[PDB]
Amino acid sequence: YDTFPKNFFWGIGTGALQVEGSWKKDGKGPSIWDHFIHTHLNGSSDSYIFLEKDLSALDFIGVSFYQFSISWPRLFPDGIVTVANAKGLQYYSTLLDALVLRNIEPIVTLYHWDLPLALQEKYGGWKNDTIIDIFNDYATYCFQMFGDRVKYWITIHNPYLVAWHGYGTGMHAPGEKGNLAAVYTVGHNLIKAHSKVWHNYNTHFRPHQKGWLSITLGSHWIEPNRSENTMDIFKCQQSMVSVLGWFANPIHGDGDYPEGMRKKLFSVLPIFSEAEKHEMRGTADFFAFSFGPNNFKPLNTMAKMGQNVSLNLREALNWIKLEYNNPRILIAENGWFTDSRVKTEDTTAIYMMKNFLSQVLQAIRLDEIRVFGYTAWSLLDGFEWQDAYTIRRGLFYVDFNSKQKERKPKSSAHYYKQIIRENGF
Amino acid sequence: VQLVESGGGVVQPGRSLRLSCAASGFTFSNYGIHWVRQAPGKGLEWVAVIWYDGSIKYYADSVKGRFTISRDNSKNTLYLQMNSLRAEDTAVYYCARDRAAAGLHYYYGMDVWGQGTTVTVSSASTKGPSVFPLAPGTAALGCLVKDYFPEPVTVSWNSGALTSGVHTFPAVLQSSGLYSLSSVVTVPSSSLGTQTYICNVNHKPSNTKVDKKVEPK
Amino acid sequence: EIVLTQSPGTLSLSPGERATLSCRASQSVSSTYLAWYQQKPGQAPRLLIYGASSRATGIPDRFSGSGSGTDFTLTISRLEPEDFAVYYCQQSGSSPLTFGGGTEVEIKRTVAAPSVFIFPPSDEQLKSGTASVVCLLNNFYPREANSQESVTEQDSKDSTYSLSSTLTLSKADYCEVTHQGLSSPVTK
Ligand SMILES: *[C@@H]1O[C@H](CO)[C@@H](O)[C@H](O)[C@H]1NC(C)=O
Ligand SMILES: *[C@@H]1O[C@H](CO)[C@@H](O)[C@H](O)[C@H]1NC(C)=O
Repeated sequence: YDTFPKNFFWGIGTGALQVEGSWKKDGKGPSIWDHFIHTHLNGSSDSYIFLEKDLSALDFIGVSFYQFSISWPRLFPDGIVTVANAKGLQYYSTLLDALVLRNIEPIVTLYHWDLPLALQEKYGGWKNDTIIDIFNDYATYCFQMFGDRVKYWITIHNPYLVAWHGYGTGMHAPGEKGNLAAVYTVGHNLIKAHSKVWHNYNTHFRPHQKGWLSITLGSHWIEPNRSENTMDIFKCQQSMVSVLGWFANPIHGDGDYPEGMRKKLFSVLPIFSEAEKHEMRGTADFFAFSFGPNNFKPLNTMAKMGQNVSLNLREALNWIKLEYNNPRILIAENGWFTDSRVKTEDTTAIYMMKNFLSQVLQAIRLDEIRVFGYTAWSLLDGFEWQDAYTIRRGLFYVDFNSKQKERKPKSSAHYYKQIIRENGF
Repeated sequence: VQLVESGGGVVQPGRSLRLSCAASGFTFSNYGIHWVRQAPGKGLEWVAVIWYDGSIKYYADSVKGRFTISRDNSKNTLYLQMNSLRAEDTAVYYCARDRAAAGLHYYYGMDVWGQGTTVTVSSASTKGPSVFPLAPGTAALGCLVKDYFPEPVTVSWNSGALTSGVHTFPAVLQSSGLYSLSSVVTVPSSSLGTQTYICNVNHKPSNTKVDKKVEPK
Repeated sequence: EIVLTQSPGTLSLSPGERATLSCRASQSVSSTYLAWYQQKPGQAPRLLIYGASSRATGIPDRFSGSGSGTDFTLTISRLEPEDFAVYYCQQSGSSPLTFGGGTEVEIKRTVAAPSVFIFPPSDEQLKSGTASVVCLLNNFYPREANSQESVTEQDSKDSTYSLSSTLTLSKADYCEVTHQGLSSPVTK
């Protein structure tokens, strides 16, 4: 009962921008976040130069899998896929080689919010539909280069935030704000880019490689203000559809946006053609779900419809099961954060992990939901977007002030290691 | 590499029956096993699945809560325990191995299948068949097998030494709840009276062997 | 749940022809979870294709798989005698896992007319207290033609069916056939 099922995929994850550092190094092009940090707000975890140290941390914890992201501007400084930066290509190939040697399966994310600055300047980034084809070129290059030792792929990490914080609130790069059409045009392009990459993979790479490709959709959970009030519940459903349903319906559903959304955003939300509806759907090989701090904080992140934000991971999983025909689910990101001043005794992180892991096991055994994997979020402390170093998400502690930047396991790291050994608690 | 379905038979409507499947030639505990059933004349219908350690089980709606899938890895056996049976449950049950082995990240598929085990759900008793002849450029003659249960009936002609032209038909189930079929052959009209036609009907359940000779009238 | 609907129910083609089988799902599913199966009369199913397009072990190149979202297609480029059977699509993407109706690929041939032979009941059966009258159609094509019926499988040798309808009258008693091959209805 308390132990997880046999053959359960345990893993940890990171993002390129958060941990890599070396933003100028070896001919890497600047990203929109690079520009954003200089304009609106070092070296972080220095993973680029301390790759061996990260691998030791992975070894220590005992994870069966590792999720990282490839920096698009580190491969192609100008965005366009012509001649890749050879030093950057070796780093990601070395990492994959490193992981295969220690039987650790990689999950590779093509896009973790670091759009090359060149593309944003020249075309307006995800506002232009031109970059759908450029993104496909980038994805194509990656499947050719890394696909023989990669079985798991994620095209875009949390497209909701990319579109909403990037163009709705301005809290994320590129910092655009005040045009709701831009928000939804960006979401349209993100969805289309993902579908095109999936079709590309399915046709050209799947027969030889036989991998699994998805998109990581993040969300929050909401509970009614009055437990039985049906109107409250209806408002909750709207909140869920506004975040999760926006991308999940086109991709895991009928190929079109939620009906509620189409009425509400009549002259703003773009229209999918009938041909497009067929091509958008069925383009994810699993349901990659993100349930973390990015979808809960700050309070302008989501529309609550005046209801109660909730951290019920179990209920969220049931929502996916009911709305999206009970799919296989991988927890693409899960965890919480601590204050920067908390170094190694992160008791809250252990509680949080224990809280969340118990809910996942509940969902498998009691609710018959096919969650086959779990990615604990943040291998090491890094640069947490607008929050920078004010918060900490890692299992391993990193002193940014120190030149050495050694990875020091926290209580959560020892706990997660324990959890994997016992495959439960 | 094989799977063997066992425990099939006859069950009174509403009564309970247990099935078993035996596996050999591969590491049993590394695979998930399905149960798939097929009613006579109908399509494949998924029943249930069990995975590697035996703790994870999924079922189809139609059979949900009545059937219980289980496995014993030390014994290399998987079981399907079915209760509160109905007429619709009368079908052939297969155990199928799923290709998606542990730690492999393979796509799902049922690659290894067993021969099957037939389960009939009825309250009638084991009664042997009655054989009545069907009398005749070419001409036809036959044998009619009537009022037998259960389903398995074997028909031959002249102890197996006549087959070209033979058309043994699949059984049909009549209002009484018993099975009936006919076996027919077509031979040269001139041949009659120069050749002796004997139809062999074997029904192992009723331990009844009948050799019938068919004459024209 | 995901309902898979197969079309057409029956496909009639000659050997060396291309066959195109279709499978539609009520809800969208990843190609990764779609499999095709082949089943011959009296045999257990055989896995042909897994993950929408991948051929199973020992499966020849003539079999292809494709499709995405709600539409999937099985294609046999050049039909062979061994190929004629029934095909089922299956999906594991959603739980519960489901199978399609099935598509039967039969052998198309020159229209052949049936031979009708009617057999009146035997004496022993008559004595018993029940009477069965049997109408039999021999070697005809196609199949499309109280009484209960029974039809055989497509003949390996001449690619035809045979059907036997049985009428079960009472203790005291006291057969028109219609088919394309026949210019006019044949009564016996
Ligand atoms: C996007 O850039 C392309 C290339 O210059 C141009 O043709 C198009 O009009 C631009 N569209 C937007 C939306 O900026
Ligand atoms: C909402 O949930 C909070 C925190 O769990 C709880 O304290 C509060 O009473 C709830 N409010 C309503 C209106 O349900």
